[PDB]
Amino acid sequence: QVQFKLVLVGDGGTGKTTFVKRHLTGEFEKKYVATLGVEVHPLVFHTNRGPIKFNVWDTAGQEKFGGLRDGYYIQAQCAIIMFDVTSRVTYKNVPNWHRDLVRVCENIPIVLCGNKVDIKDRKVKAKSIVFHRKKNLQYYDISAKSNYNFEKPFLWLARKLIGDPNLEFVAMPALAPPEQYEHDLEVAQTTALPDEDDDL
Amino acid sequence: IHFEPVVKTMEEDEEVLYKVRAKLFRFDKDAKEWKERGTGDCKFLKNKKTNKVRILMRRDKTLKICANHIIAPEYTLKPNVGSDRSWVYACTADIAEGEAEAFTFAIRFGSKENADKFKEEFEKAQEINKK
Amino acid sequence: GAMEGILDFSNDLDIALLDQVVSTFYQGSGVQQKQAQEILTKFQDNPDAWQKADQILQFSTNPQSKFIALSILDKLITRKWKLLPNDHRIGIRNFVVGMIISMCQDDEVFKTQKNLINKSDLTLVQILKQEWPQNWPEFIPELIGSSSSSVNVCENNMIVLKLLSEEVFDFSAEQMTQAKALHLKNSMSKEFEQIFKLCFQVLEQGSSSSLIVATLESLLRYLHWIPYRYIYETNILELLSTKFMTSPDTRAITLKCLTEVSNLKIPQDNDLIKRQTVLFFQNTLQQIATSVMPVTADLKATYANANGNDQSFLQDLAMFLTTYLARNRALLESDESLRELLLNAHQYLIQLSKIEERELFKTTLDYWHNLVADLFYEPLKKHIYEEICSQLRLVIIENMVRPEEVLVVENDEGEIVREFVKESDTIQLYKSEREVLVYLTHLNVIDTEEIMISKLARQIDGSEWSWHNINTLSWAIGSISGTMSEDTEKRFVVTVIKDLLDLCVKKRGKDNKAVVASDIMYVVGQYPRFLKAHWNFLRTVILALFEFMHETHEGVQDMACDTFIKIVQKCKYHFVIQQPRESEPFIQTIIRDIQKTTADLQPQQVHTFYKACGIIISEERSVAERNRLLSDLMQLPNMAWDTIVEQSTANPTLLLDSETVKIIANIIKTNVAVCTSMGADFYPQLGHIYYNMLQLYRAVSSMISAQVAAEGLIATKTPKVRGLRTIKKEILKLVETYISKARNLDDVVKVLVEPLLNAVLEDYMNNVPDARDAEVLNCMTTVVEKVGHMIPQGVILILQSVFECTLDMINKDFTEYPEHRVEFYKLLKVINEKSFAAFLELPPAAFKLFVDAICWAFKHNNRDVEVNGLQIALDLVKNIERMGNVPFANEFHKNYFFIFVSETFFVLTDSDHKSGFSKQALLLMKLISLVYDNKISVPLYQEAEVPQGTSNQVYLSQYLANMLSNAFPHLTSEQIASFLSALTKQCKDLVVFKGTLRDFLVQIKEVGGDPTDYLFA
Ligand SMILES: *[C@H](CC(=O)O)C[C@@H](O)/C=C/C(C)=C\[C@H](C)C/C(C)=C/C=C/[C@@H](O)[C@H]1C[C@@H](O)[C@H](C)[C@H](/C=C/C)O1
Ligand SMILES: Nc1nc2c(ncn2[C@@H]2O[C@H](COP(=O)(O)OP(=O)(O)NP(=O)(O)O)[C@@H](O)[C@H]2O)c(=O)[nH]1
Ligand SMILES: [Cl-]
Ligand SMILES: [Cl-]
Ligand SMILES: [Cl-]
Ligand SMILES: [Mg+2]
Repeated sequence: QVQFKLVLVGDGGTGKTTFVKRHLTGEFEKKYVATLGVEVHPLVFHTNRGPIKFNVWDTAGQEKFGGLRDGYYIQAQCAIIMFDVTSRVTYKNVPNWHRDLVRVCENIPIVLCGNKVDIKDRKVKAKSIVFHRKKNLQYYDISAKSNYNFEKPFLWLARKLIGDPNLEFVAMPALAPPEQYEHDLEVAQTTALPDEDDDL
Repeated sequence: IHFEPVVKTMEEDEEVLYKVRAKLFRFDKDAKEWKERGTGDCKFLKNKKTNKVRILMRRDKTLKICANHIIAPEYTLKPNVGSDRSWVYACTADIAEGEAEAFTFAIRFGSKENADKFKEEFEKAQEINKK
Repeated sequence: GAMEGILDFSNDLDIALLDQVVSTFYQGSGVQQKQAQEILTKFQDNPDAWQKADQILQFSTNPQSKFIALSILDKLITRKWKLLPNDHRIGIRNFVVGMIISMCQDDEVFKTQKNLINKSDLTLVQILKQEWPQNWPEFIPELIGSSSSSVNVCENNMIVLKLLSEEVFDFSAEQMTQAKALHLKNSMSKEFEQIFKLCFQVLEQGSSSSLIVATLESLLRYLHWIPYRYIYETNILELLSTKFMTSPDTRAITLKCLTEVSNLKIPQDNDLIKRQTVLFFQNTLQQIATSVMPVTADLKATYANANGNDQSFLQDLAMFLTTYLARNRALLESDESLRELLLNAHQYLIQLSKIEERELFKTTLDYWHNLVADLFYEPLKKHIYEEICSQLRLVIIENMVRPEEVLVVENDEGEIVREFVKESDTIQLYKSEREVLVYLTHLNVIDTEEIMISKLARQIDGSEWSWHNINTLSWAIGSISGTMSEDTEKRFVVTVIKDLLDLCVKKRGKDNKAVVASDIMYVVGQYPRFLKAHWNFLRTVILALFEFMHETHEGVQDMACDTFIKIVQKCKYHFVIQQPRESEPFIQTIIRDIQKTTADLQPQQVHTFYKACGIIISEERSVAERNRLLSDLMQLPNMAWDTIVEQSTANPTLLLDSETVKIIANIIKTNVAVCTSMGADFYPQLGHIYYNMLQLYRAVSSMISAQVAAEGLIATKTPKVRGLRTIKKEILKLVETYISKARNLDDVVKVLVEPLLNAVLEDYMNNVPDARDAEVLNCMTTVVEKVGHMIPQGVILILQSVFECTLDMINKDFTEYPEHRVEFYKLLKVINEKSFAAFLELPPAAFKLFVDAICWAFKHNNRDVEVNGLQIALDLVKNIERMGNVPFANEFHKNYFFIFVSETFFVLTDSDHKSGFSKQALLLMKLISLVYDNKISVPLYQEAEVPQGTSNQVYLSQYLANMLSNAFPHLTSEQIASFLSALTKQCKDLVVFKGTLRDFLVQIKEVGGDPTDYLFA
């Protein structure tokens, strides 16, 4: 199996864990439960060059929960640095995360991501985001909530790591599927679905 | 004078009976809450060799399968208390993640019309699967 | 488990077990990896764990173990270093220095353990920050000497020096006190001459790529601060721009150095320094042309191939070329012999600008904007770049990103669909492209027209036809509106529209029609000047838009509505007057056919249409005529309204059914839409529905309550109750919308307000939390904002009804009821601003809750809440101060001064409220300045708690010293006393005051901070 270590860093509350969970299970987690040290999750994508597996090291952004800190970056093959476009302090700290990261990982592909662009009152203006240029980082506006550009960081990293600019995500093949409960369904019926005012 | 010139989704054997954009949820029993499983095109696929009709749903952009199961004759589309544009129903064998697993699904649509049209088709597919 | 053994410090450390745990974490998976991670974190966080570091370093066979060992020391060094006895400091220094030496001597390790050596070097740098130069004056000379004796060591010395420069000049601002930063910068400055001498020697000696690359990496850092003379008075520019450009290993880093050189502070009057600035550019451009690629090379293709490091190189080339030319291109503009170079540099940029890579394009586009803006004003310059600009016009036109207005897109099936969402991230790009293109058009309007008209010709005949090609072109044509003369525009727009109309006849099928429709709509909406001048054309466009309101293609339909309102916002005058040879103003014709015109639209599109009509109607300034048009416009909703206000007045239950509730909601939404555009002019329509509307608010409210009582809280999730709440929300929005724009405040107060308060307040107060609409709070904020000064008793009533019950909803945690939370503090803010008396009327108990509520806002991370919390606190203090020496102001300070001071300190120093720093500091400065200026008339202390006559100043300092002493027991009394002295003396200078706070925030993170740092100035 072709698998790569991806470390994910950024200030507390920027949306790192929520972004990964979205990719893992499809869900949107509304609550903020701070990561303690690191959470490691395998994440596979199917591509026209076969399956690529990212071993995602989702690290803690809060200083008091930082754990091993840069110790997590050892042997990382790629990275995502996350900030929150509604919080300027989180962009201010991007150079600090980048610094600690490239001191351990000297030559790896890194994507800078500005999360939470779904929120109306955006604070870190598009025009302001230039840190990536001199450091050769790919940049994307993303939202884990609306799924805006959510796949782009992994598509870019996979292109860089497999060394094929024409790599695309492709539809995984669909195996033919096979052929008390009443209590369980009634609780499901009577629990309201979230976000009933969304388009879908 | 001849000049020599320069030198699987697993759905090819299936008819698309119905397609609609949907958001799919699964019920976490432990925590009593619905969690999203995917947004994309929910398709009704009739196999040309068995005449069996399944739901196949794939997430936008990643194309990962979030639903894959036979539209069993026994299933029953039920309303959710919060919505006039969704159905909830229990599925005992979905293979999206891998191994056969039981879920309580909820599926929501752009409009009530789309929900109603879905149920009409769901029940049609059920009659096909009966034959 | 077996792995937990390392956590038992009562026994000797099993290094083998440590290595097992570490490799289980780094190389394992699942539960074993998760367990190991916690073990290691606990091990690392153990405050005696550092005593194991030497043991781990000596005896461990695992690089990651030694890495973690160094992290433990790092944490000790940066936080508790001065707590250690002096021999432990010497000891730790010695085995760090010894380990580095040792790992450099052994070639095998130096090659294969780069992570560990770099980590060891950073750790050394941490020791330097504490110890150097004061207790280590010979570090640099001994570093320099040691370099000569070994190529591995010399190379690693460069890494250490790079890191030191970084820590001292690039990352010190947040991490050190002002005084310590100055000390270390001065210390590096004084010994730099020798550092450079070694650096230059190594670069000149030119042996070993990896040593050279490391040396250049250190240079990149030095260039952030070193004096220009080190760059301009040595041979170093020649070496960078020739020698080091030729080898690919050193090319990356040299280009980045040369980019930094292009930013050095440099005299503007020295002819020779200018020649040197010209020569290094000339050299660099020559090496690129001969060793890398010629100016004709297809950089788009190269970048897309992504071989080796080509993308990063092209990125760095763009950065170098744009940085240098932005600063220096004037140096090349007047000398005939420098012209080829100027233009070659720009031709490389033209080629770079063709690369398909959004972020790179933005970097280049930033440069073009800088160029063309300069060519727009600077005399005699534009001719120089005429050929460059002509190529730029083509690049920009061919790469126009979709404007926000264009609502159709292509899907994966090759079908033109309505978009799923807004392309939020290409909005800024479009603006930037437009700006440059507008400039280029002004620079040569003939060239631009010719390029566009002929490109358009090649769409018609089919030679270059495609969706991509007609879109980018059409977007570009729309984007240059305003650049041409009215007469040229006339002919231009005519030609373009003729061609696009021809294109519509030719290309059939729903996909082609959607594409061409979208493009014509974008163009016509972009040229209102033309529309104003050509009524028959305008009319025909509007009728054509109305036809699209019946299209089954939903994207086209929605754009028709947006284009309609976009046109109307600019051309409304021509709809309101009777045009020559027309029997009536076109607004009359629109209103009449409104049922037919809007019959296939979704409701929100119907509301937009109505909103547009409101814009037109407000052009009529004769009040009689305006009100008649308003009445005519609202005929359908008023008739639907009238029949419901009878039916539901007969059967209060008939609101049970979805269909009626939807109808009602859409009626009020239509009113909101029209009120939004008509503002103050909407009043008579508000008057037609107002009392029945407020009665409806009451009826719907009863239904919501009835349902919650009968079904439970879950009822609020149901479509039925959500539909009823939508009605209440829209009613509140309409009243908010009107009052916010109202010009007759007397009618608002005498007619609108008393019935509004009656209808909404008690209903909010007496519903359960889950049934309360945060929109009530929002409506009330606008009421207080606009007429609060006129309704003092009404403000009191608002507070009584919402204050305590909302506070109790939001004061259990930071997350529940987010909208109420936000609207609540907005309402308190405006009440504190406009009707402060309302707070004076609160009983002491409720006033205490108010203070509690403000401080609670301080502690939010949510910026909406946090910021208002700080503002309220500041406004409150100002309100009290304004009262002067009266008993309420006196009791206020006695009761709450120190609560505000301590609460403000808490959020300043807890490290979880960093976004609020500026306003926190301002608040603290105000509070301290109150005492420093004797603006508090009574003693702040209890009688006999301190000697009688003791000034408040003396007591404040005593209170604060005690507070900090207990809150931060690791600080010395001298640190606290010095901090307070500075802070209190600096309470008239926000900039200096903030500096002193920031210095404090650095010192609380470590032990043994120097108290003299607070004398920095
Ligand atoms: C498809 C057309 C088809 O052939 O089916 C596109 C059509 O559905 C959309 C048309 C739109 C959105 C706007 C048009 C520009 C409206 C029209 C047709 C205006 C026509 C105006 C003519 O009077 C026009 C013809 C030209 O000679 C120029 C533009 C003159 C203008 C003189 C000032 O008048
Ligand atoms: N509106 C919006 N909220 C988001 C988005 N992504 C995450 N959030 C929210 O932000 C909060 C924090 O998310 P989380 O993933 O825990 O952030 P984190 O960077 O992992 N925090 P830590 O570094 O402490 O582990 C959650 O309430 C989550 O729902 C987004 O795209 N939009
Ligand atoms: Cl290591
Ligand atoms: Cl006008
Ligand atoms: Cl002391
Ligand atoms: Mg997290």
